[PDB]
Amino acid sequence: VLCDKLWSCIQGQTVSLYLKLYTVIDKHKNDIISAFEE
Amino acid sequence: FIKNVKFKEQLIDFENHSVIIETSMQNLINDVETVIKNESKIVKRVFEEKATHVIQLFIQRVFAQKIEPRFEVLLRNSLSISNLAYVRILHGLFTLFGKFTKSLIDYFQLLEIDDSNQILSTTLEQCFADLFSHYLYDRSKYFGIEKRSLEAILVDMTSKFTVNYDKEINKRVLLDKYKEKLSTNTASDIDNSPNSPANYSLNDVDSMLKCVVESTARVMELIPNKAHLYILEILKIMFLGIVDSYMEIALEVAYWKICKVDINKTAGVVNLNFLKFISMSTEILDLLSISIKSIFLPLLNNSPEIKAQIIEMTNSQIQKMEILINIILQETITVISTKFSAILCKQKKKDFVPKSQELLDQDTLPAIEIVNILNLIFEQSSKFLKGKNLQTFLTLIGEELYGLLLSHYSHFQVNSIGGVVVTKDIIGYQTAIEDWGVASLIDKFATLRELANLFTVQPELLESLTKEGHLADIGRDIIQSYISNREDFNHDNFINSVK
Amino acid sequence: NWMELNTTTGKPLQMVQIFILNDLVLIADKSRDKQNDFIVSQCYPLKDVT
Amino acid sequence: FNKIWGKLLDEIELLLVRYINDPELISSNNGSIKPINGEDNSSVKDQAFELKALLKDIFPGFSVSSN
Repeated sequence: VLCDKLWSCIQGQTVSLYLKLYTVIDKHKNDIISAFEE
Repeated sequence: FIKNVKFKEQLIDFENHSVIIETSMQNLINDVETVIKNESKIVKRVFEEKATHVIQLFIQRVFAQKIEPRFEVLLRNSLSISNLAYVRILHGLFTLFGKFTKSLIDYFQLLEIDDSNQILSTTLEQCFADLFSHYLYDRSKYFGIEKRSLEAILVDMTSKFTVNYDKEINKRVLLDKYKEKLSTNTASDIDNSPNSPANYSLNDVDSMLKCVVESTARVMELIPNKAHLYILEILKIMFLGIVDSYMEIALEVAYWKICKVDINKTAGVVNLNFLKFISMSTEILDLLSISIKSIFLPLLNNSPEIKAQIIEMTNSQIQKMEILINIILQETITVISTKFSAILCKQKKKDFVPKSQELLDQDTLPAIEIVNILNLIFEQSSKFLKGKNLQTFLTLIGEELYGLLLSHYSHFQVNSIGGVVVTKDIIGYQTAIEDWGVASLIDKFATLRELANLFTVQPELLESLTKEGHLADIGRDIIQSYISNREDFNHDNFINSVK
Repeated sequence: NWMELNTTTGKPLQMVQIFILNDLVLIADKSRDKQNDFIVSQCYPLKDVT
Repeated sequence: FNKIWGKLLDEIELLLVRYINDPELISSNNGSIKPINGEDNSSVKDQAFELKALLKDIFPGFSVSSN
């Protein structure tokens, strides 16, 4: 209903959190975000 | 293929461009400059056409050799340190591209061909514009992400400036979520001075003016003629940082000092808050007003939307921030007004409801609460605080002390010799409110002094002493009944005068 | 050939041919107007040119 | 649109030319807009920030602020 914009999106883009945070990892090691993201 | 050596950073201070490193490609730019003069003389001899291919394909081989490899490597390393690092060092980096470009202008003058002195020169400047175009002005990378890292350094070095004043001296509601959310629609710290913030002490405004006017100058002179838009963008980000984060955060610092608003018998946390808001006025309002005025006079180029930065950005922060501070000087005026009014009239039933019609003519809680409330209120800071609001602090806070004289001194409800205790305690406050730091009370509390000699209407001193000059601060039919403000009115037939 | 200056900042502006006629001025940016037919005419009359 | 806000343009531009027919032959050719308070180098802008530091001691800075 609303998590599809919010959190079912996040349940459809779960790995895309760290994958989208990797977008700053070529432009301008990876433990404390990609292992223990809470 | 450098690996981003120290240091990296040592450059994020509240100043101009700073420490390491060179460039080290200005090494390579000088090497391409004397290599440029070398192949300039050589190919000047050994060719037929001149710009072809020296300016044509060997300037192309210059930037294709250097500015492709070494300068995008320099963007990779300088950006690989940080953003505002490579924003300021992008201003310095491309400023060095203008340096060596100007060395190709004088080195262009070492050449002597007119179509080469035409846009074949500006082909080298156009490949300089291509090195510009890899981090092009057409995107929000070169300006809006420069404004974003400028917001990183702006909120960083400016929001966390006045550190314990911005965060925190309150919750912070601090009458900005309380009074301005009600009227325009109390102990919070104790007790010294305007001590970073206000403002802080104009040095944070010199810090935010230093770095923010610094990078504002950097993207100003650096970027193209599309400048007044971003000048209104980052200048409105100074309307964030100064007209909102220092008129309503670092002067919500000062309104956490005006979180001692409504300070009735609470004039100790407004004994250090007169100088705090008074120096928000002085440093923040004077320094930010004249500095934003004359600095804005340079900043406006020729536009009439620049007047929308004059009126709606700047002058509506003088009218809007005038609605911020003077309404918090209206409720701070209610803090000192409720202070002297409530606290100075808070004497008990032997002074402020005295029936002592033939005795008790001395000093009491009118003098102790008038000199304590007011002379601990405004003769702590506000006597030496605002000269930035000189006739307003002194003449208007003392004019409300005259209003407080109408609440404490001309409203001291004592009888026919207790009125003489107002003529030694509220006339003992009339000169004392005129020394209490809110000190305009030498004429209207002196009107309460002659009314105090009128409020002592006994059966031998009721008619003409009440009929004196400023003893018409007692009532028109309540001259003889000047102690009708008391328990007993005027001792057996108060009202034999109006007929 | 007066390569003009941005008068406020003191930086350079674009270049301009200075065409001082008998009684009118043509401070014309001929860039990239390589003519000298319809170049950028910062123009006025000389009788009130200051 | 350049009638629908063409005429909304011009009927505005006359309307203020109504309100600046003030009783002087008002002649309406200044353009200054002052708030409540009345280079040619790289670091001269920093000298303008420090000129505001010269304004930071100027004058008091005194004004009126009451309500």
